[PDB]
Amino acid sequence: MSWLNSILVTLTSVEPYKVPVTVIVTVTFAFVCFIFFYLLRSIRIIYGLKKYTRSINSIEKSAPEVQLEHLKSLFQRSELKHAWNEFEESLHSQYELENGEEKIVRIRATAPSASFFSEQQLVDIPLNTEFFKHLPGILTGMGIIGTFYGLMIGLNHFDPSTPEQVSSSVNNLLRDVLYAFLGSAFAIFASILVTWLEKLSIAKSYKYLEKFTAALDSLYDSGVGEEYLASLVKSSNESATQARH
Amino acid sequence: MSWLNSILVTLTSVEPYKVPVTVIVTVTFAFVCFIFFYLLRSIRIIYGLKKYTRSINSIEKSAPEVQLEHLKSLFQRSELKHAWNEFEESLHSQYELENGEEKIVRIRATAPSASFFSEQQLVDIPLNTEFFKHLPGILTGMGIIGTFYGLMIGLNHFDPSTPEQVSSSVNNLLRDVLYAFLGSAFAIFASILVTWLEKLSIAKSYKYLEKFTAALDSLYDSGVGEEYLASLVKSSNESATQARH
Amino acid sequence: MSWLNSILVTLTSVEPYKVPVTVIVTVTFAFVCFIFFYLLRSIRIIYGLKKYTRSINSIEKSAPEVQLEHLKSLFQRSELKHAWNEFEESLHSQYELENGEEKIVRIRATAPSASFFSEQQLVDIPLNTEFFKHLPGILTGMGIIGTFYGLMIGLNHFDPSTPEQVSSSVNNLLRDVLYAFLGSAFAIFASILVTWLEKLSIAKSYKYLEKFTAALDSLYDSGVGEEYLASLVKSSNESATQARH
Amino acid sequence: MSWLNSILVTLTSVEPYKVPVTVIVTVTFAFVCFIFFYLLRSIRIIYGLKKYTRSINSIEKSAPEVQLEHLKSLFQRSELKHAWNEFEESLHSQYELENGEEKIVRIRATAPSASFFSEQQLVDIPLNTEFFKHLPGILTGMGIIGTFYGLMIGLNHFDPSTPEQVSSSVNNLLRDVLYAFLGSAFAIFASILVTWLEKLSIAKSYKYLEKFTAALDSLYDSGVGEEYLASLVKSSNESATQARH
Amino acid sequence: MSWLNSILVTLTSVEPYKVPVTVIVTVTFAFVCFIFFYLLRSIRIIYGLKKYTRSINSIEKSAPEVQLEHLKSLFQRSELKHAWNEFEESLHSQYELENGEEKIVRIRATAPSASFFSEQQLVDIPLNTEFFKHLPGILTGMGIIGTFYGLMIGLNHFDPSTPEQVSSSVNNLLRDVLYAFLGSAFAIFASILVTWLEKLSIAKSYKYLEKFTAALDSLYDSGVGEEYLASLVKSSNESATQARH
Amino acid sequence: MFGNAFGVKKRRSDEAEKPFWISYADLMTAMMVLFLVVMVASLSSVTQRIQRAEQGEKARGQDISRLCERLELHARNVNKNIVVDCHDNRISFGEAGRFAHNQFFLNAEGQKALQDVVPLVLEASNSEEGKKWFKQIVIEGFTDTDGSYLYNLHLSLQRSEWVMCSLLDSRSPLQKNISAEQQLQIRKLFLAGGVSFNNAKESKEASRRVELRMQFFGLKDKRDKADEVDFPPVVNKEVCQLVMPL
Amino acid sequence: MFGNAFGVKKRRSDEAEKPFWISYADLMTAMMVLFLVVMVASLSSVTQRIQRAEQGEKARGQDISRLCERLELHARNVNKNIVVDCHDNRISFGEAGRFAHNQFFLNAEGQKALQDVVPLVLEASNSEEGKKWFKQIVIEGFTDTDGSYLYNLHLSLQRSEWVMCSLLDSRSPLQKNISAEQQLQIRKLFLAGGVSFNNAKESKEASRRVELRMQFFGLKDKRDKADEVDFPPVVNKEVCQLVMPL
Ligand SMILES: CCCCCCCCCCCCCCCCCC(=O)OC[C@H](COP(=O)([O-])OCC(O)COP(=O)([O-])OC[C@@H](COC(=O)CCCCCCCCCCCCCCCCC)OC(=O)CCCCCCCCCCCCCCCCC)OC(=O)CCCCCCCCCCCCCCCCC
Ligand SMILES: CCCCCCCCCCCCCCCCCC(=O)OC[C@H](COP(=O)([O-])OCC(O)COP(=O)([O-])OC[C@@H](COC(=O)CCCCCCCCCCCCCCCCC)OC(=O)CCCCCCCCCCCCCCCCC)OC(=O)CCCCCCCCCCCCCCCCC
Ligand SMILES: CCCCCCCC/C=C\CCCCCCCC(=O)OC[C@H](COP(=O)(O)OCCN)OC(=O)CCCCCCC/C=C\CCCCCCCC
Ligand SMILES: CCCCCCCC/C=C\CCCCCCCC(=O)OC[C@H](COP(=O)(O)OCCN)OC(=O)CCCCCCC/C=C\CCCCCCCC
Ligand SMILES: [Ca+2]
Ligand SMILES: [Ca+2]
Ligand SMILES: [Ca+2]
Ligand SMILES: [Ca+2]
Ligand SMILES: [Ca+2]
Repeated sequence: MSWLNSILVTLTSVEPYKVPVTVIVTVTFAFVCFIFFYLLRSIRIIYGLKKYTRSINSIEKSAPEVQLEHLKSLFQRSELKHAWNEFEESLHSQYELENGEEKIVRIRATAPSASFFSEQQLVDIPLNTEFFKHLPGILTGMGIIGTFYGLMIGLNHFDPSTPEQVSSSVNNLLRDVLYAFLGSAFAIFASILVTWLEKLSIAKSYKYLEKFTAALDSLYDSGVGEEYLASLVKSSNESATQARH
Repeated sequence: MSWLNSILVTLTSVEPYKVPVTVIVTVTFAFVCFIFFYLLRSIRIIYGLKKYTRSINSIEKSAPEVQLEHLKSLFQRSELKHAWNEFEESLHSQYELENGEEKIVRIRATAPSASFFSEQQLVDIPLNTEFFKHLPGILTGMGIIGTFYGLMIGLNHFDPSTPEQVSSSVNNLLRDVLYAFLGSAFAIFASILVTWLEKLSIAKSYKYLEKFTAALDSLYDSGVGEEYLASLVKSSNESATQARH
Repeated sequence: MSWLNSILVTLTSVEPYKVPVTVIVTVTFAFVCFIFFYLLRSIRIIYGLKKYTRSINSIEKSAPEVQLEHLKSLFQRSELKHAWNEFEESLHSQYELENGEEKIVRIRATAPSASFFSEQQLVDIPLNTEFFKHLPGILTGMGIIGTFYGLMIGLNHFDPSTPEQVSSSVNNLLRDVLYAFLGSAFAIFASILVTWLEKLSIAKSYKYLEKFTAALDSLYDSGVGEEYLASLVKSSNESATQARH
Repeated sequence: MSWLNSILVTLTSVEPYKVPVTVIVTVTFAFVCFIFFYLLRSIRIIYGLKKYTRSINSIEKSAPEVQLEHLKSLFQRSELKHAWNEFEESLHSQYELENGEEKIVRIRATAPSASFFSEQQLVDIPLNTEFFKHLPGILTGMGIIGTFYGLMIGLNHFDPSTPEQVSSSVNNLLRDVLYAFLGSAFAIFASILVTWLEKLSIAKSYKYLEKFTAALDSLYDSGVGEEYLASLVKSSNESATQARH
Repeated sequence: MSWLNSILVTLTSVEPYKVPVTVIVTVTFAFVCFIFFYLLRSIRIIYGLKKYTRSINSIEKSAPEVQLEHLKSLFQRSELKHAWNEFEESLHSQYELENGEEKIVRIRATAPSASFFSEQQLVDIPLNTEFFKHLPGILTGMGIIGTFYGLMIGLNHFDPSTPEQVSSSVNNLLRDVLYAFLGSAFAIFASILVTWLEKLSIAKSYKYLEKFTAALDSLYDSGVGEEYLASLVKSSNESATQARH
Repeated sequence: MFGNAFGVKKRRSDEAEKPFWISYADLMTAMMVLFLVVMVASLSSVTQRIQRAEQGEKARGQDISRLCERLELHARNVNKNIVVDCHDNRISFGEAGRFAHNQFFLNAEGQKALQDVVPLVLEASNSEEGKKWFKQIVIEGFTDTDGSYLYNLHLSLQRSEWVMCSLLDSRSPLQKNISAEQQLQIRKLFLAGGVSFNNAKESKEASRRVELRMQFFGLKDKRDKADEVDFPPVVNKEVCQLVMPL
Repeated sequence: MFGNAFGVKKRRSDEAEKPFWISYADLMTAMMVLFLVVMVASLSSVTQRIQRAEQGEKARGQDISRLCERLELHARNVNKNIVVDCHDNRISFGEAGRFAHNQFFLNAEGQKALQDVVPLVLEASNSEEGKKWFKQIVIEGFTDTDGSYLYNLHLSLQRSEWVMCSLLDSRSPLQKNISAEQQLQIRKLFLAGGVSFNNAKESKEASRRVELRMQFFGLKDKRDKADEVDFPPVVNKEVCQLVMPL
């Protein structure tokens, strides 16, 4: 086809230096996007999680109402605001009669706080980890495309007619592939760096999210339903005995 | 063997340009199918999720019966119609005897909204993610098939058997290799482009489905079984007390 | 030792054509095994799921008992017979005293139908997806082994002891490389085709299984435990006043 | 550097035939370790699962106490013993006065049998699949390493001083490339054979574990808690009526 | 661009032997980091898990209060303190009034210990398994960068201007190829060794974590809620009979 | 027991593809193609250099053979006693080149043939083959192995000097026949060599002889002004040094 | 309400590397190696004749250099006047070899150096290196382009004849230190004759000199036995025929 020859001569007419610069610029823009949307975002997330954990650890000995109010005032970021609202829906306040009034004496947990302050909600959705975990593969592919493009440029211009032409064509082909591999090696180095930074950041985000949910779990005791069932069984036995008495 | 030699002469008889053309055409067809069946479909899903989230936020402060009717009328697409029916089954309606009749005073949640408006049913199955997450690998493998078959053509033509016609053999080999690498580079470019598009779309779909389920989860409060158990325990204690009195 | 040289004489003694033929035959046999044990099985599973959904979407207006015997007689298949038995165990039948006897008035779902008609029990284990998802790698490995063995044959044949024998030796070695690449190219083409069909079959099977379980989920309503607890709380509250009166 | 040359002389000093021998022996040792630690254990696990399924299917029509004793004596492997203890304590035995002592009349299932006889517990951990699924890549990597090492030996010992020295060095290079091809072919063959055997074994293990847990799941019925709550509600209503009467 | 030309001329003038030295230094640093941050930590984790398991197995036949005190002492001076605290919250202590004092007669499990002593928080996060499963690929990327760069240098230097210069060009090219192969062989050997080591250690870690959480589960029995419900049902029936009598 | 059976599932993020073995495979695909291309290009180039050198040497030999053939044909056309041997690039004299004891001059036929062959050599060097390959001509003296060695050497060297004079003596017909440019060219071409003693077959008649041979540029030889010694234009006539009473 | 808390979920089990990519990297590396080694073998095969010829040329150069270094070492040890140019195989007697205008003799040092170096060069030629690569010795003559041509030619010819006389004249000091076999070897290894023109030196006094320039067999010559001739034993002493009193 003449279309294939036309697109080939169009593609391979670009200067061989424009392949490495294109690969480097594209990989660098992808790296800057990664830094801004994932690395900095995850650093802010970890800082906020540490600060929230410090705040929660400071109301361990407070009254249930006071610490509930403190936690309600603490959580204002939208994702953690909704997470706290659902978690507080999960908490079961136990009332007792003092001075002829119903007041909270103890707050019990029915679900772990990780059910609401989950890894997805607080880390995965904010960091777009469903996308950013595939970025190293994209960078590697861009480097590979750069190398193949440089090789194609070198091969299109090869002239095997005369030995001097053969030598010059070999030199030009190697030079074009060397440019392209400069771009590709930059792409692979950036892929390695992105892999390391991403995996470290996600591991630390999960670590401090676990610490945050651990701080939230320590405030409230679980196992209230079994206690209620035991109380019902005891009440039934006592009711039978008291009926006879 | 006559069969294998016939197979080779049949394969290598094709014009070398038809190899990159076939790879490019089929890979472009795969890309078009990806756009039609995954990308535009995911865009429609995201827009629908955003519109449904907007609709749910408008009934935050309405009566539970009015909220229920509005949500029943809102969800009419098949998979969300089924999801809403199941979710409404999960909701617990608390009745009180008011003005001689039973009226719904509060609707309580028993399961998260994500349990029925799941990522699978609403995103992964309509988008056929079980197939499309493997499409980039298929595209790269198609490029690899083009690479082998093009180098097979090139090696087939290389048989000069005469010093005069060595230049023609080298030229034909370079042309066939150029075709093979053009096909492979296009296939790799399309594979990384598909990876970009599908992972970005799936991340956005999960993000907005999370927002939708969070909007649904804020309508109804959970923890009603524990309240019922607490009521039963208190009832047993006051029952013994009332019996003695 | 001399053992290595002896075996290398043994292996590299076969004709170069016998290797692509062996690769093609074994890869075609594995492809036929894939088509028989996997593709036709997945097609039969999909059509069975479609047929089962139609019947369930047909008893949606029948009396709960009649529905129950219709579903019991419908499911005659070891995996689905067991899944139906377990699902029926998960259903809670409600009895009310009518005409002096206990008759089923309503059947309630306590677990989703996918907990028993799950993907592993109905698709993954019947299709041996734990094996067949790794078949393309096996096919490509067979092709690579064939290519390597053909390369050993070609390299054993290559021996330009004279300056005038260099062109003939190079051409013959390139022909042997052509044979080996033929084996590899066929194996990789078959692997890509198998991957495409296998992923598409999984996507279709999962979609139709979701439709089937959604049909089953629609027959029965959940929330029976919360209703029972609300009834118990109401009964205790009424019983206090009953005792007083 | 002097260090690099010393390393090259030390590494290259080994005989060329010791690299294919090393690759073949190391790959064969890895294959034998795979056979002993994965394949034989998987075969033993599958045979035990089939025998246990036959024993469970034989004990279907016995009294609950006899079934419990038979199943307790059946499972003696440490993982099976732990799984059976957990499953048995998850089973709910219903006692009825017949007629002066507590007798077990029915045993109910409050959890799936696969929750304790799970794939992780019974197949994945004993088979060390977390290591053995990466073995074929290790085998192919050792093939690649042998290729590189053999060529290093061939290249370092190249002696261009004299024309017959050149001829002998070229012959050594050709033998080294043939050796590298042989080692790579053997490594890839053993890798794909390990992959085939491993995936077939793991699929059969999952199939027979599913059959075994289905056999256990058939012995006992679920939904005991909902039945208890229904009994409690009916008892409350009947107690109100009985108090009035 | 002048900068690109300067970069190309400086990268072409690099001594061929420096590339393998850089590969070796970087891969050795990565291996030392792997040993320090993953292998030694995994060994420590495994030893600690075995020590914990032996400590738990020493209180199989002890009184429940003594068991609880021993476990609290065992996990209190550790990083598993909060996991143990949550697990003990999930434990239901049954009380009986003996000698006028409320004493713990039995402890019942309401959740598996794997839900608190999870794999992520005990193995994956400490070992950074998210990153270290990518380290073999990182080493492979370093190897390919070094190899391609060295082979490009070798081909750039290879240019026989006259047939009398063929011997020297061949010798120098073989030396450069030897350097590139050295780099790649070291990098791929370290990749395979890292894969083997960290897969084996992660398998051992999972095995011993399972032994630990199984020792935790062996202490306490489950199913107390169904027993409480059965007691409530019996008490209701007996209360009706008691009222009549 | 207090949990909900309708809980979230599929909590499984897909693992990303490992990209580095893909990069290794594709970069070795490019490198393999590069090595194949360099293989075929280098083999073709080296073979082309080898065949180019072979055919250049053959063309130089063919040009030398053509020059010798045309020079021998011209020699036959001019006068028949000339003996030209293309196999060793030597022009000899069949019988006119003989010499007797205590004799240092050719006979009348010898002098005539010596005068006749000069314009033929000038024409041969003039032609394209001469410009491409023709070196200067040396004169070799031959004498029997008998008698006094110094006597034989002096006699043969005197023969060579007399031949050179007859080439360039003013009284010789060549000087009055040739021009200044032809004289300068003769000065550039004709040189005096050594004395050889190739005595064989016990034939003193043919042993004591003088013949002229032409040399040729090699394929690798270079033409430059340093070797091109330019004689100044003739300002005075030349009289020979060996006088007749000797 | 009645969910199972003991329902377990499979871990995050990351899949292994796809075997196709590592196998493809292995295959591509193997192909790259195959093409490299086939290029190496093919290039070493096509040029093996050229390699062997170049090795033989280098060996000939080494042998010639060793022989020349041995000869110049002998010259340095014995007589300071004899200076040897191993770069272009020249024996020079610069100070002792100056020739004044219109005379063909030399001072005492010229003869001392010549009759001293001849036995040393004979000993060098008699060695295995000499018996393998040493041909006869050419006496070099130099003339200028000024004045009458034939006078300069006669002067150079007389200088060469005087050199040969001095090598092989009766009563010469060399003749008292020689044997018959050595005299025969000198007769065989020496030819007197040869003239040249050059402008590579800044002074005309330099052209008034004599030099010894030995030349060697080519690689493909290899000492053709038929070229060698023979001389009879000396029956009477040689007598120089140049005018010594002048
Ligand atoms: C020649 C150039 C090559 C071009 C490219 C290759 C060929 C074309 C690719 C085919 C895909 C496009 C077809 C779309 C047309 C209409 C379909 C439609 O409307 O619904 C689509 C459907 C819509 O689904 P939905 O909207 O959710 O459902 C409602 C619809 O109404 C849908 O429900 P429904 O009510 O309509 O039900 C119908 C359903 C019924 O489904 C069932 O009941 C069960 C289905 C079981 C699935 C098993 C697969 C089919 C088995 C056939 C086996 C044939 C063997 C092939 C060759 C073997 C020997 C060579 O059937 C299907 O829709 C099946 C899926 C269609 C794909 C199968 C193509 C069959 C034609 C054969 C083509 C021949 C060329 C082969 C080339 C290679 C060799 C030379 O789309 C999807 O499900 C999404 C995936 C789309 C696939 C895109 C493919 C990517 C591109 C890959 C390129 C090549 C791959 C590399 C391998 C080759 C070797 C190297
Ligand atoms: C002889 C050298 C020759 C070779 C040179 C090249 C090396 C190539 C090797 C390839 C990779 C092998 C590395 C294996 C070990 C790493 C595994 C790991 O996760 O370690 C655990 C460990 C942290 O986890 P852990 O065990 O729990 O540690 C306790 C925590 O510190 C405390 O516990 P926590 O969790 O509560 O802590 C809070 C947490 C949470 O805080 C956060 O917010 C962190 C989350 C995001 C992290 C943001 C950090 C961004 C840093 C920017 C770049 C810095 C350097 C990059 C170097 C590459 C550039 C050439 O904070 C952190 O984790 C921050 C620590 C991470 C920063 C590490 C220090 C920076 C460089 C190390 C200095 C030593 C020099 C060695 C050689 C330098 C290379 C030339 O991380 C390290 O300390 C790793 C450092 C070891 C050397 C790393 C070398 C960088 C590799 C990048 C690839 C190079 C590509 C070339 C780029 C060119 C592009 C054109
Ligand atoms: C962390 C990397 C992970 C794996 C990478 C694999 C290998 C890739 C790398 C690298 C090149 C080898 C490193 C050499 C360092 C030596 C520096 C030194 O001591 O001297 C300082 C030097 C003086 O020496 P020269 O004058 O250049 O000597 C010339 C002799 N012919 O001056 C300087 O200031 C530094 C000059 C830098 C030289 C090397 C540049 C390498 C940079 C990046 C490498 C990236 C991969 C290569 C891709 C190439 C594609 C075109
Ligand atoms: C089910 C297989 C799974 C995957 C398969 C991929 C491998 C693809 C390859 C290859 C083709 C094998 C060649 C044919 C097999 C034997 C048929 C046969 O009868 O051949 C005859 C011939 C006898 O000929 P003669 O009578 O002596 O004289 C003839 C002179 N012209 O027999 C042979 O040479 C024997 C061939 C060897 C068979 C082994 C094949 C192994 C394949 C792959 C594994 C890698 C090998 C590594 C060995 C390492 C040893 C420590
Ligand atoms: Ca707590
Ligand atoms: Ca809510
Ligand atoms: Ca339902
Ligand atoms: Ca059951
Ligand atoms: Ca237990």
